[PDB]
Amino acid sequence: AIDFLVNILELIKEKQCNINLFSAISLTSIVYNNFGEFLSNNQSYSTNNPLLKYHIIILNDKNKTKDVEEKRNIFKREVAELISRNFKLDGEKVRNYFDSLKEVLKSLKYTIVDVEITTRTRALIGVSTSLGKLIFGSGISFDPYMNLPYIPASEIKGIVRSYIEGKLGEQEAEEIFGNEEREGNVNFTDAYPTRSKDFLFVPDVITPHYNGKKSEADAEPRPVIHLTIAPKVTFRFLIYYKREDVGKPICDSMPIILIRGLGARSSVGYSLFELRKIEVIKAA
Amino acid sequence: RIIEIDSAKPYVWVYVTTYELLKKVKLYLDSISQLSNASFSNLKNKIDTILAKEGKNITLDSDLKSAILNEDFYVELEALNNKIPSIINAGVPLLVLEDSIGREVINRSLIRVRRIRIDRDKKVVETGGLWSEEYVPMKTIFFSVLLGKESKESAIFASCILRNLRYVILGGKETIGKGIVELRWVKDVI
Amino acid sequence: EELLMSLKLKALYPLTGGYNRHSINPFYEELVRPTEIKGLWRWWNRVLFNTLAYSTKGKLYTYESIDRLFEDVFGSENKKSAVRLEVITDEGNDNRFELSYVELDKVIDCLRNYKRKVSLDFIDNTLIAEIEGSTKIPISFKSNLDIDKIIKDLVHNNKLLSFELLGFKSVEIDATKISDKKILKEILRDLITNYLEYFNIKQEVTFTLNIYLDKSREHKQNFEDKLKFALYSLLVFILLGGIGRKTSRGFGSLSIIDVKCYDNSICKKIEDLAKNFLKISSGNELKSKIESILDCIKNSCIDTLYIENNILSEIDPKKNVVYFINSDLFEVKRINDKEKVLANIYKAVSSEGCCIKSIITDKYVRKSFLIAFGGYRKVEKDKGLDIGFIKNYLCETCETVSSFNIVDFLLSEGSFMSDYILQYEHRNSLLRFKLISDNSNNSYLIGYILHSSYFKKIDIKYVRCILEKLTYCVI
Amino acid sequence: STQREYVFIPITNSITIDVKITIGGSDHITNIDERGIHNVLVITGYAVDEKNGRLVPTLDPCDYVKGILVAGTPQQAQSNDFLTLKLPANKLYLIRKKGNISDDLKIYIPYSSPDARNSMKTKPVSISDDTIVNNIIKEVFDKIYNITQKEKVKIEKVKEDIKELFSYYALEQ
Amino acid sequence: STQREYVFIPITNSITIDVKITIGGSDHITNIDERGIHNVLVITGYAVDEKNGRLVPTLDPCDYVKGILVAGTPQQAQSNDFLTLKLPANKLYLIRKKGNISDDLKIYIPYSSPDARNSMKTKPVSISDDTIVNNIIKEVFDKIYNITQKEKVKIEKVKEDIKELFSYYALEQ
Amino acid sequence: STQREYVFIPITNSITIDVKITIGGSDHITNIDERGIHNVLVITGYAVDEKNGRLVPTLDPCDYVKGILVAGTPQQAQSNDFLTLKLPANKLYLIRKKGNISDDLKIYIPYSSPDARNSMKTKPVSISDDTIVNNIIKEVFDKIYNITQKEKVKIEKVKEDIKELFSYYALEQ
Amino acid sequence: STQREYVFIPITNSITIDVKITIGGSDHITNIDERGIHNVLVITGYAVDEKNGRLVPTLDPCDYVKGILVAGTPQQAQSNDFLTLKLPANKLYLIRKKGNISDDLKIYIPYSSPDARNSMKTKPVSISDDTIVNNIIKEVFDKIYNITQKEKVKIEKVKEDIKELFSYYALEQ
Amino acid sequence: LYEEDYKLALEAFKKVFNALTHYGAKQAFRSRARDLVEEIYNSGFIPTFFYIISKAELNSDSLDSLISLFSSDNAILRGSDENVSYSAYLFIILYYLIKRGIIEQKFLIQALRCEKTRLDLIDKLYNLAPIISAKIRTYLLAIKRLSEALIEAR
Amino acid sequence: YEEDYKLALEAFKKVFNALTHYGAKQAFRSRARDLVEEIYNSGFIPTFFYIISKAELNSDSLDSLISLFSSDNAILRGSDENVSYSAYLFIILYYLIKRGIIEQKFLIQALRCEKTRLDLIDKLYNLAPIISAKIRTYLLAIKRLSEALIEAR
Repeated sequence: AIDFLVNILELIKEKQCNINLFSAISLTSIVYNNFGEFLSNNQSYSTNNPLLKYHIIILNDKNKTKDVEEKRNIFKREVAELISRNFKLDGEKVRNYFDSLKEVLKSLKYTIVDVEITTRTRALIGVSTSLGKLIFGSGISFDPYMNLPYIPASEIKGIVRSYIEGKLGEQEAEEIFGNEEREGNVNFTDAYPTRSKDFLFVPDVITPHYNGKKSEADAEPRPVIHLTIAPKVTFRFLIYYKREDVGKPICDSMPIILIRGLGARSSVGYSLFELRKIEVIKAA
Repeated sequence: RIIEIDSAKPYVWVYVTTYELLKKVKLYLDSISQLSNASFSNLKNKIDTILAKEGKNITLDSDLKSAILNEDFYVELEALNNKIPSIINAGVPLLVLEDSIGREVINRSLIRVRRIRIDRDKKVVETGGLWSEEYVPMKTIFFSVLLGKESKESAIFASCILRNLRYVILGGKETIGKGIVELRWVKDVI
Repeated sequence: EELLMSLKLKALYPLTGGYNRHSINPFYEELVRPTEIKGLWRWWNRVLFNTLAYSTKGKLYTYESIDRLFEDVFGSENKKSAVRLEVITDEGNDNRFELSYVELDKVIDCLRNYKRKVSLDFIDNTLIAEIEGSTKIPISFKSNLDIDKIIKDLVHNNKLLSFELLGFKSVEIDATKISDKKILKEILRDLITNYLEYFNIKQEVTFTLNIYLDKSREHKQNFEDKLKFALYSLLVFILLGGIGRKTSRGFGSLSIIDVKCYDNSICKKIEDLAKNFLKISSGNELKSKIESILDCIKNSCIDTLYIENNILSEIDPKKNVVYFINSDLFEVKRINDKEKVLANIYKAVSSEGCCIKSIITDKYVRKSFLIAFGGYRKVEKDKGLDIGFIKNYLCETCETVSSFNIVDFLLSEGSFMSDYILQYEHRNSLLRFKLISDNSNNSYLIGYILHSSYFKKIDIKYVRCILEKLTYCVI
Repeated sequence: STQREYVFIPITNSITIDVKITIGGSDHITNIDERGIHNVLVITGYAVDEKNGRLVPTLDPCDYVKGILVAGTPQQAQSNDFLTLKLPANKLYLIRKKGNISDDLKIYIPYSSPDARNSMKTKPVSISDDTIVNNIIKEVFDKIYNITQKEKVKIEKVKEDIKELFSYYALEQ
Repeated sequence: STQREYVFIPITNSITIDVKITIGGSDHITNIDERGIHNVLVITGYAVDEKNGRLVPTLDPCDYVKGILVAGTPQQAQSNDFLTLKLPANKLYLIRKKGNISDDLKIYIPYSSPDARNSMKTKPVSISDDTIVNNIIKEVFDKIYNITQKEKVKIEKVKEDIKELFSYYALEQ
Repeated sequence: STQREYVFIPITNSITIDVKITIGGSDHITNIDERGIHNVLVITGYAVDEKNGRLVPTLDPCDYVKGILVAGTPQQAQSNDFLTLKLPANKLYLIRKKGNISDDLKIYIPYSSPDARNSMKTKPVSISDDTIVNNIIKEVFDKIYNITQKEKVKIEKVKEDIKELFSYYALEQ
Repeated sequence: STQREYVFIPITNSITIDVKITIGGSDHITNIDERGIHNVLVITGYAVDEKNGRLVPTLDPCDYVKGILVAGTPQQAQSNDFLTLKLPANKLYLIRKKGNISDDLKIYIPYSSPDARNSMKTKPVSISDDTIVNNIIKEVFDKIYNITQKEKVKIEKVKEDIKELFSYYALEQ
Repeated sequence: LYEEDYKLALEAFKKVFNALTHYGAKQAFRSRARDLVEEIYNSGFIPTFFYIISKAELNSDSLDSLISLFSSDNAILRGSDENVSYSAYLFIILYYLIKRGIIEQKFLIQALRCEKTRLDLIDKLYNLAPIISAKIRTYLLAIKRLSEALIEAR
Repeated sequence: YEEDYKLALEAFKKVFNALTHYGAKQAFRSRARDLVEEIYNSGFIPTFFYIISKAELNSDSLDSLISLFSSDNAILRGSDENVSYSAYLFIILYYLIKRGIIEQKFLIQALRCEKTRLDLIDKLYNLAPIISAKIRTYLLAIKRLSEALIEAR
């Protein structure tokens, strides 16, 4: 129904941790991409939608097309700030999930290594994923059932494995993580955010001027508003294994791999983390 | 994934079924009640209490009237007073949909996590090293039957093994944390 | 994989930008962006490389070919960067912008049932929300940040700041149709946030720019040479540019507070060159240091090795435009007070400025000079001043008095470069002002003019002391 | 110059007379500013000896001792016990970084020769039982950081991480 | 009993004369059997002092040194510098373990005081320049393992994993 | 330039003193790696001439000889009973081969004149009566291969290998 | 302006003295640098005339004559028999392309009359005969690209290039 | 008269491929083909559909070349590479909706230019949601194959 | 009496010689072992789209193919994957030229001009139910030959 559309922003503003952010962003992308038409007296004639402010504001009296373009850029920035402010973190479901999972794995006689890691700068994980991809052009690796961004276990294991290669040779790398003729001795889980000081997502921008440009006559900025993960957001994840002599490298690698990036565009200091905690719970 | 309004409790996701899946579960139960001295009349009675409504979307435990499922499908529900509480323990609602609308919902209700492989030399993604995978969301419920033939070992099995069997690892991607599963034994769930 | 070299740096009146185009937003403050440092380092690297390749082979290369050439240190979509930037600000903790309360609802009454523009002005130490429909009300707020009453009048006096502030200063409300106090209140609340955030200008930002080098990129073909040139260019960037907005007008001007090299075999020839700036007694000393570091590359540095590779591509002088440094233009002075200098840059670079008005007369050349050296300028084909005069002075042929002649500027046959010099809105300024400081209070002023490929045998002799007189007047 | 003393944070009480400088200068790496602690430091491959606590060296990458960094010389009892070293301020794995680095520091860590007499196996330790947390908040976090009770009433805010942050390893034989 | 000693493998080799024992028993920990060098030890938080080579205690976990274990007693003038531990072969951060160990042993590692009057600026070092590879093959891997060049010709295995496994961090100054 | 000489294996010692250079270079093609002989060459169309045993050149593709390929130079006084070839490591018919060759190799084979009087009727010969390979190992796999009496007592593996892998075709006169 | 000339490359080496303009202009379309020939032209439908090979137009899309396109004009004593045309450099079949083209060009195609007096039935033939590739890298490559045997020396690649790239359908009638 | 998803994909790709004169526009449409199908799964069909209609920037004159593409095989999509690639993929999808009779060409065109009908189109799309997503990803997979085949990797 | 095994032998001679690098041979062997089951389950037209999409049909590779139809001295050049997929495409087209399913002049004239590879695929589409029945044994033969004459990675 068009009513869910015209009320999705009120919904975001009023539920804020209990909407499905994935579907919410995907449905407000329809509003974003039909802006010029949702404004032609299709405000639902209510006074709660954030769309009503774009009927008062006059940005270009002379041409209504440029007018709507500017209003739409304002709307994009406004949506990013809306998601950032309203959608915040409750890590209680995540703490319950990880604790129950630790119990399950202890039953299965695994050697568990609970790891928490606080993001030091604004992070960017899964920037080519699909969350906002239809509004911002960027994404965030995001669980639509935990309703929370996360770090894929494949990605953590990949960074750890490349570090162990660089440090100990691909032979021992494969000896820990397996090759196409063996299997990995160490298992990883996704990393979900358990606690944050404040805002979960925060807006940012990138503005390529001379990327893909021949000369200074090509130069024109192209701003890209997008959402990133706020700093001081803690991500918990586990590592479990059976083979005991797999503990040494892993718990040795973890403190270091975090200093360097753990996400996207870390060559400009974005996705840096800090080892907040480790708990090895050996199987006896 | 659901976007509901006009409803008191807020839900980020809901359980979804079709009548085709329920018919298949009922068929399983009927078959194995004929072929064995077993009859799970409680489960069967709940299932066909639901199946009575076949032909219209319903909600077992909620006040959902409208909703958008998987941001694509706008369904109008209408409740039923059955409230299967032991399979859906956490008070999540449970929508049972017309089989033509519910196929789409169920099929876009999976997760396609797209992975890559990094070229360690240049540290960019290898050429041709990029793929997708479907996972089924966590907390998904599958129904299955374990049958046994009269033997001395089958008793020992059904009494000791199948009573201490609670968690297993199903499928692949075990080292991504992608296999863990809990078995429920309707013998003590319904 | 290994910390290459640290840098303690200092930036004065940085005008960094974020998504809201300000250094502070309701979520964080970011006075220095490592992405901007990376992009500006790349820009300066390309400028420096063209300076090199032109001071030997007289050639110029497209930015694509150069970026493809250096993509072993700077990375591209085919390779991850070999250098990793990490900016660390001291006392750069988690602050943000909170606007605790704004006493609206009286500005709203004079708004309803009308279509009124609402300008704001912040002078008088209080915020007064003017209304185009001839009404003025003062607003009372209490915000997170405290505008220090020096920044206020700084913005008031600096005619450049007060201009780019026009875009954060007003809205045009239309309350004729249904217009309730809540959405009007939110409109004006966000207007007030936008205005107030413009004043997060903190002079003297200090930060540590660490740089890590991935040792995995061993000597592939010419890695040590490319990397040493990149570090040369990073130093030249710290010594000729700033970060943020209006760097070509003094703001963001960087300065070296300390330098520490950790891989001697690489940065040993740059750590000394940087110590060569931790103390500067007089101006000509600094000018000498600058010319030393600049020439040190053109002949003294490694060689013309990869300039003889088949990865580069000559520019088309009529469809491409690049810049490159010209050592002949490096005017230096001494400041003794920075804000006044930043304020007078306007008189320097404005067509009716009483520091270039008195260096250029008959005014057409004046326009011409700016339109060739002072970035983009809105020209009008409506009142004769465009007719011929600028059109004749930028023309490469057709007369011999204009000390500047654009390569492909034709009379009435304007094909590309006319549509770029007079129509392209995002054209940098070739005439740039930087404010340097040693660890004492010796504040100088590098003036310089970047050399552009779209000039046809510029008269270096003329501007060399036109630029000198300009530096004279602003100081 | 600038020298630092590594006051590890165990649940032992044998750390009373452990500094020859209370503050002395105006530069502590570990801080508290209305949010919690900062620049907590971790040294891997070391297990304390809480029975007269000293950093004993094991070669295990999975040990770790976490503590605070203060400035000064050891006691007037030194030159045989502490493993002093001069590090270029980038060899420091500082948890909860807030500031910058002096680019070189002198660190003293209360070190004990391993005493190769027994299999030096170890065991992890978490700081619980707020009683010991309470007494250490007086022992160190009022004796070093007298900034407590001057502004900081949110000691329970700090006590929270004290009960959480300073896990470590000890031989416990 | 059973006691080992860790001879480290950095690119500069004063490695000949360091220990008195060269037998220990019929076995050592590090081996070379038909698959390459096995049971190599990795020691983090340390760096080498190649100028009269020894290990240096550091705090940066990003540093490490890798070398082999042969049974010896170092030049019997110690209990002063050369460290000695007794670890139960589980905290041993070993690599390529093929056969388990007595789990109660004594490691002797060439140690040195930090010499804290200058910074510790380390640097990662790998191995190349096959003269270096070969002179190591002949300078130690025969000093213990007469098995080379007489019992086997597989040396390409050791010729490749020397450049693979053994990478370390040095003081270089 | 690495130069290799082929040496056959008959049931009778026509190989007493024929080669005089054993190692010369750095490696060996014909190996013994936990599995017996390796990189054995088979030359097709060249029978054996046991009486002054050399590879009489027949024109029968069904005749073949297998043998060792040692790194050495024959007698330094050849060109009277030898054929010589330089081959790019791919023309070579290696069986049970292990390590790639360096794409450049001169081969010296025992050659004999065709002697176009006695009709070439060659028959297959299969090595047996392990006393035969008993003399072989001491005359071949011990003179050129000190890997025995140093590495293994598992001579029986390569012994049954010689019995099994090595037949040939002999001119029977 | 810019005008080029097409050159057959069959085994019938009529390429010795058959065209006049060596280079004249700045570029032949065919280029060679360390990566074989580039931008080879293909003409389909036609056939070669092995006795002084000239393109007899068969009307069979299966018949093709691959050749090279160099700068010039034919022998200055022709063009009553040759074919010449002006097509915009995007309307011509170009293989192994290296760069872009001048977007128009005149091309002189060696074209015999169809000799339509006795039937034309083609037989496809490749390149073979190392003598022939050698004489072709002599005749046509060395004058047109003197770079052959001075700077680009790896005529290994450019010879196998013509051994695999250039084929054609020949009349053989 | 019923064409299968591969035959329909081939018939659509024919017209698009012809209408893209510049080769940069082709090479951009190839990447559109490769990524928009996974996005259509991940975000649903209606969100991505309007994503495409906006990234096309129909320009009210390029809309007319698109409109003619249904009728005249002498049409030519004009505009920037990124705009023309998206308007080509929009033609792809509109063609599936029309040739399958899911929606009418008249309604699609009116909703595409006139803005009052754009929202009626949103409604009509939500009604027909299970009709579309059932068998469209096969058509778009065929299109992705044909694109990666007949167009060169940039 | 089975002449599809004969035709398969000829095609395998051609491709086995037209691949220089051994990795290209091994990649072809894998394509052979997999695409036959694919063409059985999913059908001919889906599998054909798959192959031709992973083949990189530029005018260079297509030239190497068009020559391979007659050369005996042609070479398939490119990456192991591209050349394996193009070799299998040649396998299939070679079956179609023989057995008169597609006129060889048409196949060549279409492989040359890009404006006609679409018409090639249209004809392939019209014929698909015939091809999918006939080519089964040919492809099983090619599978057996591949897993016999080539080794594994």
